Amino acid sequence: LDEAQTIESELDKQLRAANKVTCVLDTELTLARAAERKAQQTAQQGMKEEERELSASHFPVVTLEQLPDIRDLERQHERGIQHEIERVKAELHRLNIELT
Amino acid sequence: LWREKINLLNARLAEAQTSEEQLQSQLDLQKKVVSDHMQRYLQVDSDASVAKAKLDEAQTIESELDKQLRAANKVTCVLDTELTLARAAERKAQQTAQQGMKEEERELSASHFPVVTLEQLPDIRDLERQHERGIQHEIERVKAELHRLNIELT
Repeated sequence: LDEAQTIESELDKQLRAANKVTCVLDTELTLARAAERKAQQTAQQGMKEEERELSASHFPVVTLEQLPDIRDLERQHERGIQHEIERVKAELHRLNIELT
Repeated sequence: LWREKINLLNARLAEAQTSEEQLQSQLDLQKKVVSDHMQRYLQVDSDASVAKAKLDEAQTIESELDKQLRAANKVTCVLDTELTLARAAERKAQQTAQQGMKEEERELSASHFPVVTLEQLPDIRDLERQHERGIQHEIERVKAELHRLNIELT
């Protein structure tokens, strides 16, 4: 019985190590699931296939390791599209000026 | 902000670890008490009857304490994970904060950039790049104006 109690202590220590692993991964997976459902909701807006391939152009393909970077990559690509939009606007108004 | 978070999580983690260690100490003492009351039950209103009663009570308390320890383990790990994230970010924050600045440059940057709360502390890393976007656009615009004035100079 004493030996069984010692083995119980050993098994308890092993179970506690497993518990630490489980809880760390639990925190990580809770955050991951929250963020994934957030992104899915933002993606539920839906794209036509034409729109999907149109967006596939000029947009970056970003991996999991760069997951923090895709957030600001969205906004930096938005800034680039802003540059292009406002530049063609700058040319377009001058085109209208010359048209008149 | 990382140092603040780190200190808070340090205190919380330390107290949780102390409580968990006390739980483990009680569990092991229950095991020792089981062994001792078993020996008393062997070698001694008699002492043996009291030893038997205390042995059963100690086993029940052992189960209670084991389950309490199992439950208490998780919170310590959550606190430790948060603290690890805070420390990992704090090292880079310290490194990037000390790069070098005049107090005048500190006034310049502080008066332009937001003060940050803890929830905005994760947001500060993304806010750096975001603010850099607009600052870059302004840099290029003022650069174009500078080139125009250079043409005027010529």
